Amino acid sequence: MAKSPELDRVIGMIRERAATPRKTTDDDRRLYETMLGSMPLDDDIQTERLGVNGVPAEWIYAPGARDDQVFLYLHGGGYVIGSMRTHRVMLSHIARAAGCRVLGLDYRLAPETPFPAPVEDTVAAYRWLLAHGYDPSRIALGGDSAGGGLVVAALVALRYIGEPLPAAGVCLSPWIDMEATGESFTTNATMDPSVNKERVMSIAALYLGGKNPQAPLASPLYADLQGLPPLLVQVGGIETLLDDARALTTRAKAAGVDADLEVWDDMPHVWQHFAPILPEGKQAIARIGEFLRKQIG
Repeated sequence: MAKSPELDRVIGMIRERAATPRKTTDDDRRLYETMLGSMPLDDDIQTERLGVNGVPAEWIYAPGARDDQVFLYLHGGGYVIGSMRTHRVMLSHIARAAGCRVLGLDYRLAPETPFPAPVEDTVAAYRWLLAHGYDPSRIALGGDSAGGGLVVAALVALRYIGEPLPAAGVCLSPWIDMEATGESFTTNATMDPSVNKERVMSIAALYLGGKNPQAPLASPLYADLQGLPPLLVQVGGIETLLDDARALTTRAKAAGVDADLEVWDDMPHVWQHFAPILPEGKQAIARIGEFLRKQIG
């Protein structure tokens, strides 16, 4: 929607998906995979499927990776869609930029398994890393949209159950409010080509399975954020989720957490997916990589 042939092309891919007629949950899952499926994994990327405390997962790393540094990654999709199939290319770029390993979780999705399953899964996976000799100071959690919010909820959960906390969290267009009350849901409604308030609320109802929409672990907008490690938050200027990112950063700082927010003008929801064809994607990922090298490197 802004000018730049590369951005034009990305917006086109996003608008095509948003306008493609769908019926079933699995249709929605496949359509997300389709949008992101024209951008292949680099030949030199290593991947490995494995279970981590029962959670299906995937190591993703580039040559020269530090096998003792781990970015534990939680994909977006409203807790209903998404997988390593949609996210592995982006994670491979992050891995190469940070020089670390990415552990991506194919965590449990709704409606099959509702809230708080993904929080449980993140905890199990983190516990798996600790049990396998990985150092808390060399682990960071990352996620986008639902995953961004999950990063926060999981960090809170870990503190609440006394686990030694990771070095850092990365939140890409985090969704932290099940009720979509942020003002940007109104102001950015015609600007955002992929996320809207009606979509978010319907998905929230699927995830919640009848549980309280303001539960702190589903909506960390309401969670106790004391004690969390440094956060990097990125979000696009045209996003309806813009005020979620701002609220998170404000609530974090108020709780004493070192949080830094970057608002990237003209960027759509999780534009980092399109790094292979989008300069701003590469730049934002380079910035994630710097932050990770600082915190776990």
